[PDB]
Amino acid sequence: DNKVKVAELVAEALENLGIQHAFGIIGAGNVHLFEAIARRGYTEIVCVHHEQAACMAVQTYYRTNGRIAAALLTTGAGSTNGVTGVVSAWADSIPCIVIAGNENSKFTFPENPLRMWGVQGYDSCQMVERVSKYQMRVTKMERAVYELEKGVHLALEGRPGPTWIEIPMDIQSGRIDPATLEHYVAPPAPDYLTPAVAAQVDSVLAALAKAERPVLWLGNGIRLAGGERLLKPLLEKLGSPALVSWAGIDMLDSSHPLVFGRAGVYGQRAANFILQNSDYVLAIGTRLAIPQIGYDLNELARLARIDVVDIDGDEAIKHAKRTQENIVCDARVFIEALLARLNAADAPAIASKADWVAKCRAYEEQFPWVGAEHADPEGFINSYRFMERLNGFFKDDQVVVTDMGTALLSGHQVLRFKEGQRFMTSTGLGEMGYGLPAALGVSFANDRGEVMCLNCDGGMMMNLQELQTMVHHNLPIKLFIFNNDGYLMIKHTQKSLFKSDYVGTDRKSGVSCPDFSRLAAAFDIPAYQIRGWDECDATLAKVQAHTGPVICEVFMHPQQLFSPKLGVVSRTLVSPPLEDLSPLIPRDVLEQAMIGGMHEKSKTL
Amino acid sequence: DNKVKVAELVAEALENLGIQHAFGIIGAGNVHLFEAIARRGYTEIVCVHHEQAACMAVQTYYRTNGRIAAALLTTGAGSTNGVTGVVSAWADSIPCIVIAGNENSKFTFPENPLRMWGVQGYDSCQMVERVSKYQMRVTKMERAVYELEKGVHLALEGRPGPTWIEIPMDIQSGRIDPATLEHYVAPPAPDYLTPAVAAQVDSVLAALAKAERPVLWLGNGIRLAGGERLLKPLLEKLGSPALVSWAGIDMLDSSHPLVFGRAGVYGQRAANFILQNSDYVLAIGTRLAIPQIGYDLNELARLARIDVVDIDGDEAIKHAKRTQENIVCDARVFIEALLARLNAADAPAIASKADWVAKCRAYEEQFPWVGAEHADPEGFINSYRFMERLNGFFKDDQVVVTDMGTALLSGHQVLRFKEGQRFMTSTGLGEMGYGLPAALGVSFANDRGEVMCLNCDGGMMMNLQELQTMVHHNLPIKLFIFNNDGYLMIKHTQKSLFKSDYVGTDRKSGVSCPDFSRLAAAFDIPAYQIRGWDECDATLAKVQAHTGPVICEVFMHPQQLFSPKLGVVSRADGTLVSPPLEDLSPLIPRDVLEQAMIGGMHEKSKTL
Ligand SMILES: Cc1cc2nc3c(=O)[nH]c(=O)nc-3n(C[C@H](O)[C@H](O)[C@H](O)COP(=O)(O)OP(=O)(O)OC[C@H]3O[C@@H](n4cnc5c(N)ncnc54)[C@H](O)[C@@H]3O)c2cc1C
Ligand SMILES: Cc1cc2nc3c(=O)[nH]c(=O)nc-3n(C[C@H](O)[C@H](O)[C@H](O)COP(=O)(O)OP(=O)(O)OC[C@H]3O[C@@H](n4cnc5c(N)ncnc54)[C@H](O)[C@@H]3O)c2cc1C
Ligand SMILES: Cc1ncc(C[n+]2c([C@@](C)(O)C(=O)O)sc(CCOP(=O)(O)OP(=O)(O)O)c2C)c(N)n1
Ligand SMILES: Cc1ncc(C[n+]2c([C@@](C)(O)C(=O)O)sc(CCOP(=O)(O)OP(=O)(O)O)c2C)c(N)n1
Ligand SMILES: [Mg+2]
Ligand SMILES: [Mg+2]
Repeated sequence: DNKVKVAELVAEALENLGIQHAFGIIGAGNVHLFEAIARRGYTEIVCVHHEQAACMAVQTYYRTNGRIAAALLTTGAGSTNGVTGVVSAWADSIPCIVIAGNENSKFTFPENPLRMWGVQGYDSCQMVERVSKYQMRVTKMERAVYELEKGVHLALEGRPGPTWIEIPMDIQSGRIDPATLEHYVAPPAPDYLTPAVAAQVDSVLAALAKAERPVLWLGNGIRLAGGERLLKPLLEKLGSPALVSWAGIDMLDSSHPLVFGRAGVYGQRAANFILQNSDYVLAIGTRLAIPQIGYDLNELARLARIDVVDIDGDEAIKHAKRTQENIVCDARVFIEALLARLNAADAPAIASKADWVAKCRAYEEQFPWVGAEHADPEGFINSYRFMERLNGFFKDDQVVVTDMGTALLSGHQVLRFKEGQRFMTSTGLGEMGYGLPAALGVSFANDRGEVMCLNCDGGMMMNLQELQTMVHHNLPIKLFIFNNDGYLMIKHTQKSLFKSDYVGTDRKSGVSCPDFSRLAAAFDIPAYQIRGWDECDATLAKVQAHTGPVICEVFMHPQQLFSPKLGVVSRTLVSPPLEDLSPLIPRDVLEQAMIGGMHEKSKTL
Repeated sequence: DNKVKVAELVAEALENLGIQHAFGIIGAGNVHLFEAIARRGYTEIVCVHHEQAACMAVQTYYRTNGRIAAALLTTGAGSTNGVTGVVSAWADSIPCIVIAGNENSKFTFPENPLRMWGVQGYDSCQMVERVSKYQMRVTKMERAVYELEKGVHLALEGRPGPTWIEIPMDIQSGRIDPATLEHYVAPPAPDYLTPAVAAQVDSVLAALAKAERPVLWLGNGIRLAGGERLLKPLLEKLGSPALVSWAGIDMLDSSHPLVFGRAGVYGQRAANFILQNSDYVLAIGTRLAIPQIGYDLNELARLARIDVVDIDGDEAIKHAKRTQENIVCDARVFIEALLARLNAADAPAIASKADWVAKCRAYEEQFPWVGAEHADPEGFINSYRFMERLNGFFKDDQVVVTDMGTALLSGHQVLRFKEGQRFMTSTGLGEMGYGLPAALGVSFANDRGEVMCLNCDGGMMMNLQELQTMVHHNLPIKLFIFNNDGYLMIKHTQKSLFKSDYVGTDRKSGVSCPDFSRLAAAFDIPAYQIRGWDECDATLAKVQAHTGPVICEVFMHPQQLFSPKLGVVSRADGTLVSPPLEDLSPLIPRDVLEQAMIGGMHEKSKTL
């Protein structure tokens, strides 16, 4: 008998695909796959306590060293519990593969008239049909490996994202002759550099050469394309300033002479003035999302031509009313072509941007990222200043992941990163409870390495249960929890709208959180507190020195403002242009800051 | 100048619909609805810490007192987080309504070529298309209330289920002349009792009058139809023994002289023998799911005719190869129709079933629910024996919810209930982490009332965050946690399949759980531990006496068997036989099985 169990061929296929880690929860629907994978000993199965955490962990796992991980979900609630993680990978263009079990294949077909399949199954492929790149239900044993190979390829192809492969129970346990396995062969990669795309590169170079105040907007699509190592030669060979999106912060040293921060709705004052006063904007590998460009294209860089580079055609033209050259090309290939034309013997002459570069620096001097607006309040540490202090304790290869809330905003508006350091979170979907699972994925991607997790009192609750996963594997995760009596981010929203008592956002309005230090002791986790500046530096040094997991509660003002921020101002109400962040600077100052004078909307504020 | 905010109209609608509780989490996508509901003060918003818990709590909220609740979710992950709750209410035919916000309506159209809508939005309606009864996105302000009234009616009509109404932000904050508000008029309620169905009731009454060994199988569909009070007079009038489905345990007093327990793959030995030796089976409001009838229809009640009553046409005929009368009718309407024909003048004479009833009681004397197979394993408390002991501490108005695992299996195989007591869980989907959200639903339904939650160390983790919601509202939830070093249910599964070391099921194999008494202290929750019989009664009396939340860890053997269980029997050379439904493991001696089966035992059981 030359037949082999399908589950064992699946485990073999995982090793040949380089998948060394799998996150998930066991159940009757995937018990065969757990056994075959565990007995083969190549892929380590990380058991979590909510499938949601499994489909989030696989994202930051890949982002760390570029190796895809698998989420291993069982029938029914095992598959539904993973859907949030699938969407956040879909929204952030992060490749991963879900392997979901299900009832016996005799029940699994859409035409089944009953509400549910078999005992507790459903059509998991239909549920993620609009939030994944590919879904398939293996119905023939001989195709199980075919679909896993295809599932992985489509996840990494083009615009990356999650794929969903469902293998019914009886397909896992069947037996076939290994020579009857079908294998998927990937088609040749597309050659983006066509004559058309070449003429677009030539147009960009022309504009770059002539532009007096250029600004490059660089995004995580460059890293997904594997070209972030070309950014230093490119910036210095152009001499042009550069902004980085929140997702692409770690692609360049925040202290590089030509990198001037991050702009947007929660941008940095210095970075917004840089973008809004430019005469040419080249977006590479950045989605130009609403939090990046505001709420009106006619107010975005009103003196500048805007070109875009993006591997997704639909994302590349979504601003075609405002943009000029919409380049559908891989970010790396595009940067190589642009460098190839800069290094050519017949390269055009690049006019000097020295005055512009000098004006950008002046912007950063007039508007420091942590400024007078961030003063401490009434017996509390200002979360922005704490981030500046905490920044001084990063290790040379530090990795930081954040949840939403204070950690997300204070983090991305302040923290600086060097080469070798990483910054990760989920911004496409922006879901609470992404922090802890994000740390798991990084830690396992670096052989149970260290990860700093900037979290919040609210977001900690969504996936609280993953503290047990953390202690179980003794993961060196340094977990900072910003306590502020509930949903501080929503507090500011409902106050701006209604200017009345809080509703469902603090302890008095129905939302409370536990004492996370008492909780840490229950999990055998060493806990600390930071309430003032006296014990700060000594506390930070001890947290960073621990070998295992640590919790460190950071208490802030229950109503601290998030600023700078592009908010609505009451003149009637007005939505100011991108440059006029709140709290509002004096008009005469803004007038001098704007090359062509302030926007009509600002004059009356 | 004479316009009202749409959100304020929605808040007004919820009061007119009698929705007094709404579970959810706030966010940009539904901040206007939170405001408007709270200002009006009619509907209490309960804030949970994972949207999944809001979509589970609305379920057991309804089943308690028959009042629907809302789930209030927000854009993006606020909606995706609730899907699991939607699917369990879909699988258990439990009504409820989800009101989910979303990005501005100019982004929310399926033709949008981008991966996501606006900032963080998606088509929340498409994602639940196949696991909910109705989904609609409100795109005109004037129909916002129309779709809520429609959603609540569709959730409650026919076979109840969840409905999903999505309202973009800008629709919530919009303002309209209230005169322009459209309202939903429900179509006329169907008349199930047509001449064709009336003829099927006659056929059933003919079979019941003639049958010598009849068995009624009563399910939660009866409760959902509002006809549970008709059961006691029906069984007594017919003199027919009756079984109850796991979900419908609390419809009849378990000690009623004609109620003989629960059958299935995890059924009681006596219940299975009663089912498999009958000559007529009348199933009313029960789905006859795989865990109830086994894996072969041809092996189910091999001496009986089987009739089925169910309001879902698709469920009523799914066993049509084997069943005879497939009656598509509301359960209460059917029972009322059968009671009218029973009490009529021309009602046929009901042949005596006294001998069958006696044989049903001999079965229960021969096979008690807690028997020798439930012996304490080597210095531990057997969960089945703990459930029997725990049963005697139930209050008169006790409500018991369970999670999966030991709480589910040992609870539904041992626990007995009387009128006034309720038993709830999620059996359709069978998701871990249902216990705590369930106890919230019941507690708020009964105005912060007391609830006993039978939970497990593994299942406690899926929604551990809801211990905070329990403390924040001082809900008198009595939380029992069965500790057994991980996923005991799965240990048996992989052991029967692979007969090797555990994988992903206990601490040694990658799955551990915290000390829940030490967490309890962290949440300011009193906690007890029951490791042996010696201190057991004194603890249980303490737990029941508490006025606020309490935790009690119950320690069992990390490899205790779950029995009786219809399970596979394996052989040395790789052979395995799936025995018939009556032949539950651990297998009883063949000579005793032969005498218990009327036509002798099944061929499969002879060589076992
Ligand atoms: C409350 C909030 C506030 C925010 N504020 C800001 C802010 O002030 N400033 C800011 O910059 N961001 C901000 N963000 C984040 C921002 O809105 C986006 O979520 C994202 O982080 C922008 O960075 P990105 O374009 O690199 O990421 P992504 O949105 O993931 O962009 C990746 C893009 O690259 C493309 N791509 C993928 N692979 C390739 C490839 N191989 N070749 C070429 N292109 C490829 C993708 O198609 C996509 O268009 C905020 C988010 C939130 C939730
Ligand atoms: C591991 C496991 C083991 C189990 N073991 C057993 C076991 O041994 N024995 C057992 O009995 N159960 C068992 N169950 C539960 C069983 O499989 C079902 O999930 C269910 O609990 C059986 O009860 P029910 O048919 O009343 O519930 P449901 O499945 O909810 O049945 C409701 C039915 O009534 C219909 N209905 C709804 N409203 C109306 C109305 N107004 N009028 C008429 N009909 C209506 C519905 O369409 C549906 O068909 C087990 C579950 C699990 C997860
Ligand atoms: C799962 C889930 N539920 C709700 C939300 C909505 N939501 C937010 C956003 C970013 O999505 C938003 O509305 O802008 S922000 C937010 C509050 C976060 O509170 P935390 O205590 O975690 O952080 P702080 O705001 O720093 O106190 C919530 C509930 C969300 N993002 N994810
Ligand atoms: C969310 C989720 N994830 C996985 C499962 C699978 N699953 C079960 C079933 C019932 O679905 C099954 O497969 O039969 S049972 C089960 C183990 C539950 O372990 P617990 O420690 O809670 O209970 P005991 O088994 O009594 O120890 C798991 C993981 C599940 N039910 N729900
Ligand atoms: Mg908070
Ligand atoms: Mg367990």
